[PDB]
Amino acid sequence: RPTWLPGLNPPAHLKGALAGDNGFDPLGLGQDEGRLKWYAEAEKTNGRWAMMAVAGILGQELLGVTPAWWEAGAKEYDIPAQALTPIEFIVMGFLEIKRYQGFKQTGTSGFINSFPFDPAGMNSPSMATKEVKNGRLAMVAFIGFCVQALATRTQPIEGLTAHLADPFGKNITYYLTHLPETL
Amino acid sequence: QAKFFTQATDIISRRESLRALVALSGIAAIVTYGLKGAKDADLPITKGPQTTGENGKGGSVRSRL
Amino acid sequence: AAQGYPFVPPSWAPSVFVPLTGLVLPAIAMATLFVYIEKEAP
Amino acid sequence: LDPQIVISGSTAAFLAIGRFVFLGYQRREANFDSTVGPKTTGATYFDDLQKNSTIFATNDPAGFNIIDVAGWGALGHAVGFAVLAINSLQGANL
Amino acid sequence: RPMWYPGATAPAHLDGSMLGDYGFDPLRLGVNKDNLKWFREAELTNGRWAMAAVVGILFTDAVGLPKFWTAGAEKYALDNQTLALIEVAVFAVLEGKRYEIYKKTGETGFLSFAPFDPMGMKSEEMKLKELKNGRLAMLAFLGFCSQAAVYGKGPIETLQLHLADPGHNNIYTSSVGPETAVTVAVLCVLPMIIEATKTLNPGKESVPYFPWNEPWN
Amino acid sequence: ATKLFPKFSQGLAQDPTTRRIWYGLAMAHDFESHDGMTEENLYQKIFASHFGQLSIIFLWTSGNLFHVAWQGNFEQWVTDPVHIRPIAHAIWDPHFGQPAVEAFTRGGASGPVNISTSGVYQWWYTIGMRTNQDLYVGSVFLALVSAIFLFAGWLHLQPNFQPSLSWFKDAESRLNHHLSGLFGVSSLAWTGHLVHVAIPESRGQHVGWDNFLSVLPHPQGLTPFFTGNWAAYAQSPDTASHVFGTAQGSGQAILTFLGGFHPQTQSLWLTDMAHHHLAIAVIFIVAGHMYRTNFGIGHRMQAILEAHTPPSGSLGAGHKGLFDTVNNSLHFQLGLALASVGTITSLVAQHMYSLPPYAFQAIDFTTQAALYTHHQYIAGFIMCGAFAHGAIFFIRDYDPEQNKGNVLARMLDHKEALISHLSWVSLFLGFHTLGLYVHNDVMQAFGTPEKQILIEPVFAQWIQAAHGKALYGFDFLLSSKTSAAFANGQSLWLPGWLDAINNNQNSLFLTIGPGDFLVHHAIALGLHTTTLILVKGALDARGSKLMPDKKDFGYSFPCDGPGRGGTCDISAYDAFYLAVFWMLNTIGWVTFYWHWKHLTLWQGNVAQFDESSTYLMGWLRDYLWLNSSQLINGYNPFGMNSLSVWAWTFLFGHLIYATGFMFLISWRGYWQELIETLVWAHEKTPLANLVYWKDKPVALSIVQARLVGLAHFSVGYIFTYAAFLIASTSGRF
Ligand code: CLA
Ligand code: CLA
Ligand code: CLA
Ligand SMILES: CCCCCCCCCCCCCCCCCC(=O)OC[C@H](CO[C@@H]1O[C@H](CO)[C@H](O)[C@H](O)[C@H]1O)OC(=O)CCCCCCCCCCCCCCCCC
Ligand SMILES: CC1=C(/C=C/C(C)=C/C=C/C(C)=C/C=C/C=C(C)/C=C/C=C(C)/C=C/C2=C(C)CCCC2(C)C)C(C)(C)CCC1
Ligand code: SF4
Repeated sequence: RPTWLPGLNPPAHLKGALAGDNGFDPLGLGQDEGRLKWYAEAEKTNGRWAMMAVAGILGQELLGVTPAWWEAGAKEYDIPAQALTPIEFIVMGFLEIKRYQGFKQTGTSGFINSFPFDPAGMNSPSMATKEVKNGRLAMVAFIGFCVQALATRTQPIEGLTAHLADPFGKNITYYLTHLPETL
Repeated sequence: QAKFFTQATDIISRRESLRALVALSGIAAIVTYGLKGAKDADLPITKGPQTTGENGKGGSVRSRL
Repeated sequence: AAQGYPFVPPSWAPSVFVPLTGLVLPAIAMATLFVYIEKEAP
Repeated sequence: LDPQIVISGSTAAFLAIGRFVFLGYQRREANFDSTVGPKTTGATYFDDLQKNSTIFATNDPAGFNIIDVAGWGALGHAVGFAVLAINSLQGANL
Repeated sequence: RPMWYPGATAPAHLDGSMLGDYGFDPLRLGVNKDNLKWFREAELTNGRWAMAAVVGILFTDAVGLPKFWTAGAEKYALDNQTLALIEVAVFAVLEGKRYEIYKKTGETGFLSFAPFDPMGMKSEEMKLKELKNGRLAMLAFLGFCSQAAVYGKGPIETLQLHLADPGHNNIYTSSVGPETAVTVAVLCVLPMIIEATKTLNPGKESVPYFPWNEPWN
Repeated sequence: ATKLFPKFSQGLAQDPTTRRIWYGLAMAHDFESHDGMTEENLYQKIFASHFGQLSIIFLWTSGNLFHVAWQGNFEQWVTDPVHIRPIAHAIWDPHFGQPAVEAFTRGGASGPVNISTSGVYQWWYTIGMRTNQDLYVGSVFLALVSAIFLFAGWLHLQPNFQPSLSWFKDAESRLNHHLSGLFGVSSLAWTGHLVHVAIPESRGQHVGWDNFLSVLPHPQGLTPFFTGNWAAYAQSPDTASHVFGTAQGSGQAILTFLGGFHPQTQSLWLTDMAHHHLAIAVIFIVAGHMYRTNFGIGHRMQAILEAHTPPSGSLGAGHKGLFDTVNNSLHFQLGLALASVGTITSLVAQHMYSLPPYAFQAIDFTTQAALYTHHQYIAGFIMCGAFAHGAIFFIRDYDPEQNKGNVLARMLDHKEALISHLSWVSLFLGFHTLGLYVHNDVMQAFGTPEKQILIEPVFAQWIQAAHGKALYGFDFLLSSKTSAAFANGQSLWLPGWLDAINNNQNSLFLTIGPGDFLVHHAIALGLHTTTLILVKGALDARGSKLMPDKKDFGYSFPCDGPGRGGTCDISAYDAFYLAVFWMLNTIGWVTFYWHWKHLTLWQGNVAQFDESSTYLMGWLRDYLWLNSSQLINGYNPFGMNSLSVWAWTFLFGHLIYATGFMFLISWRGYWQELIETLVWAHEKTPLANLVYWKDKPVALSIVQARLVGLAHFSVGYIFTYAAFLIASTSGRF
């Protein structure tokens, strides 16, 4: 298999039976057979949430929303945040309690009661690799979003256009310095 | 009299039920003591100092607040 | 709860919890731990 | 003062003495394996957290893997930032 | 059978033999079986009185009558003390016969009608419906008193207030907002802690170290 | 029949007497003496217990924060922190009279309250807190942290998370992580907090969670860092005109190297605190990349130990076999931990008073006294436990054949020399210190104060003058203006250090005389004698000539009978026991010396100490008798004041101490026969023989009543001195 390092043999606990196996476990956390079963679903869930997260950020800024994505919590909606938090907790607790009970049995993902969800016929191991890989991409890209706007900085696509305006003057080396000019 | 006092103790003639009555009545008595009873007894801790207190006399040398 | 930082205890909280912790919870605890220590293994 | 020049010189010098000078000594000292053998003989997941689950294999003809470069470059960056700090206050004591 | 949270495993004493058994006893108050019988009768009695009380507060606040937390201070045909006296005097015999009917049958009864069933509609389905509506009515009465304590309005004026602005007139925008918000959050995340307890100890029931529980067994 | 309470011991659960209850209360945490305990189960139960201790600690801090935020005056104290008293919590005592409510209404409160002496006000004000809301939030956060640790303790007891034994015995990665992350990254985050929050809050600028991503710690953010121009971070320090908490003479620097004290708080600067924790972070992170882990580089500690055998075997086999000795012994690691922790707690005490870190400290005198006495007594107890667990190691965990010829066996081979030389040092120091004190006493008695043996501590004075105290005129290193050590650091810490050490109004290197000489030698006496008792118990833990099979009896056994002349208090447990007395005396001397030196400094009367501390009637009269005047008049037949609680506590400790004398002098056998008589009396008394015991009344055992007398003694000692300290310092100031 193509590994994360050239010439590197993949470890013994990472056989190429799972989805996104590139032999990347330099720490050795996937050496328990049950903790790896949890970490797989944790990867998929963090990645799905980060997928819809970067989708939501890029879609919020592609459309004409008022604030930035980081300023979106401090905003006046129809329902106050002190009232939105518990409703969110009730709904998402329903969804995630039903999701766990459904990972206990049948050991795979799902929405509420259909495990797996898959209304359409698009389940394939190739599609599993797609999901996990675009999800890892989404997680790292969301962390990039967060730290790319770590102060009152540019929004993602705005920062993309700013990097494309001057590649050798608008980069990590410019914004790690000149930080007063940003704030 | 024996019938009266055998019937008056029927609901508590067990260990757990008498402990339940004790817990209920005592929690209630002490809670209502804190709420109204210590005030009805006019305890000084309920009335407050009714003065300035020992505020400005922090020490004989340095009269702190 | 209270204005400002919420989760400020009431004015009557000491008057309740000091008697509780001091008369009630020690009663429950000493009773439970008495029935435990005098309990016989079957 | 050109911090890039100082830090690059420091890192390259330390990597050069780590690859060409202090590699054979580090390979001799890092391998005790006489009485100090394995840490662990167990099979539980907590026993595998001490095993070399991943052996970082390099194509360097001397065995300068990612950990050797990481450590020697960490020492290099450290001494380079030290040189930059000592010069940042434009003076030295003795 | 359904449970109090989805996928819940019931305690070893709540094995579904009784009605309304959603496996809810996180404090294990029903480990003793006679205690559980007494608690079932108490559940149904608190619930009967709260059903009557909820419908009574509704009928009172529906028309121009004094508010239910101030209705006691009105002037009536009898003095307060003789009212309480006759109340205690008649409830002596009423609750005595009810306690005797519990000791004899295990269920409620009026005075001598062990099963107060003029119209013989008693069933397990009707028992479950009584229990469910009684739990619902206990919650409803608690809510009446609670959102009459935060506001100075009874059930339906507060309901109309919530209907006026659902997002801004709710419990999380009142004085008890923050504590109910955090309480709801903890109650939503609690069942997963409980499910971890069930998962990492597969099949093994745990004793929560409570005085009523006799946890040394 | 057989009982149920000692689930961990079936021998106790079959005891028909009251000894079962006590010994089950006192064997609960000796997990290795449990029934059915394995080594892995031991380590796992200890892991969970450490989680529980963490949860308890964090709940304790949350409660302090909560009560200061709720019943305290922190928002009021930050306005005028030299004249407003710190409130610990409020008092709801239904036993109070009206005068007591009128009297404990202090610090600007609406009711009875307790004046905090714990210094949490100064600490929280220094680190950036100005609001009651900040402390409320911190309490919530630390309670959540305690919940997390409690859940983790339950979690790592579960089958699929129960760690293996080798994971506990893995020392290289635990050390690497606890050195880098737990020590250096924690210092890095504390430097981040200082720089982002504490310094700007000291500069008047409020920096909270809501704006710390929107404001900068420095006018040139991170450009100086990534370009190596690190001196730009020491650009504009806080001036000597600076007032804490506002922006008058503020400054812009965040990492300075000023040294000394802030002139308005008489405390350390937050900027060199930040630089401190930054340097500490870097050093601890570089130190944490030392030992071998799963990545092929590092050290194996067994190799370092086994390679450290000197030629000539002047140490025997060197440290060969010590890795398995420390790794496989929890009492050895516990003793090393307690040694280090007690020593650094002594460091905390000795440094927090001279180099006071927290603002408006050094001006809250009672806070300083409580903190010092506190951490010193904590250190003494911890250091006694260190040797106690070293003894328990020698008994329960020591293998003489696996330590064949190493340093640890070389200790036991020449134990008589160690014990006899420690005895000689203790004996000489006691003879001579008591002799000089009694001599000066007699000279004061005979009206001739000029004949005292007043020996000038010129060694410590020479050290102080080497630090730059020009009071003595050695002109040696830092007091020598024409030296190298002076000329090199002059652009650095020195100006502030010399301005702070030549000032005689702070506790930084107080001037010392012959009273300091005599009491430092008393301190040496106490240390050497305490460690004599402890070392003797540890080394003779395994055997003596009176009892060479002592290891076969355990750590804490009563005696070996009246035979062979008498074997009372022969265990190592009893050696620790007898050393706790000498420890309490040592720390009492230490804290007496501290408290009197500082009571005379704060009152401007250092001459009283320089004159009276050279003889022991000075210590009795002018310290114990003089400063008790307001304490014991806390309540009189005319009325009471706020010091009445400390008077009552004073007498309380005097009662408890003396009650321990009852368990310490009278021994079991008078009391067992007394209880036999009382058993007869209960069995033969009508209307009362109806009531019968389930546990047979027996007297407290020998070891048990030793512990009980020591506990009554220590509690009374501690409470008496705490009351005296807080009352004699709060009464004046
Ligand atoms: C019988 C159940 C019941 C119902 C239908 C309602 C309904 C309502 N309550 Mg009441 N309430 C209840 C129980 C109930 N509550 C209880 C038990 C309490 C004590 C904690 C309260 C305390 C309370 C306060 C203090 C306030 C309300 C408010 C409200 C309104 C807005 C919802 C809200 O913010 O509160 C959410 C309510 C809770 C978190 C309490 C728990 C409710 C449980 C989970 C039952 C939920 C409904 C149930 C699933 C189905 C109902 C049956 C049927 C009618 C459909 C709404 C009219 C607010 C209002 O009207 O202000 C204008 C308000 O300020 N309620
Ligand atoms: C990190 C610290 C640490 C740890 C983990 C341990 C752990 C242990 N120690 Mg070590 N020890 C320590 C510190 C520590 N100790 C210190 C600091 C000292 C010196 C004081 C000692 C001295 C010591 C001895 C001498 C012995 C142990 C023993 C033990 C073991 C069992 C303890 C026991 O019997 O529990 C139960 C303990 C108790 C119930 C304690 C009795 C009650 C104490 C004295 C408090 C009384 C205060 C009172 C309530 C205050 C009231 C105030 C009120 C009036 C106002 C266990 C391995 C024993 C052992 O291993 O046996 C071989 C043993 O013999 N330890
Ligand atoms: C005031 C009380 C007091 C005093 C003076 C001592 C004195 C001593 N203890 Mg301590 N001890 C005490 C209380 C005291 N103890 C208590 C309460 C306990 C708890 C049980 C212990 C537990 C304890 C242990 C466990 C150990 C000691 C040890 C010692 C000796 C330490 C060496 C030393 O300083 O020599 C100096 C000696 C003195 C200052 C006392 C002699 C006084 C003068 C100088 C003698 C001559 C006076 C005069 C000329 C003679 C008149 C007699 C006659 C003609 C009328 C020393 C004899 C250690 C020891 O024996 O090691 C050597 C040791 O191991 N003691
Ligand atoms: C198993 C079933 C058991 C059922 C037992 C019977 C319950 C009977 C409840 C009381 C019903 C009386 C109502 C009579 C018609 C009134 C119509 C009307 O206009 O009302 C009008 C009245 C108000 O009218 C007011 O009357 C007052 C009387 O002094 C004043 O004079 C006021 O001026 C006047 O306005 O409304 C009511 O009183 C309804 C209250 C009903 C509930 C009262 C409390 C009872 C709660 C406990 C019940 C205990 C049950 C056991 C005891 C009985 C055992 C046999
Ligand atoms: C019994 C025992 C035990 C215990 C023991 C102990 C407890 C001990 C202790 C000990 C201790 C407690 C010690 C201490 C030490 C100290 C030291 C060693 C110090 C040092 C110092 C120094 C070295 C200094 C230096 C300097 C100076 C002088 C100043 C300035 C700076 C400098 C740095 C220069 C155990 C368990 C192990 C086991 C075995 C046996
Ligand atoms: S402890 Fe008591 S019984 Fe034992 S030898 Fe000493 S005096 Fe005798």
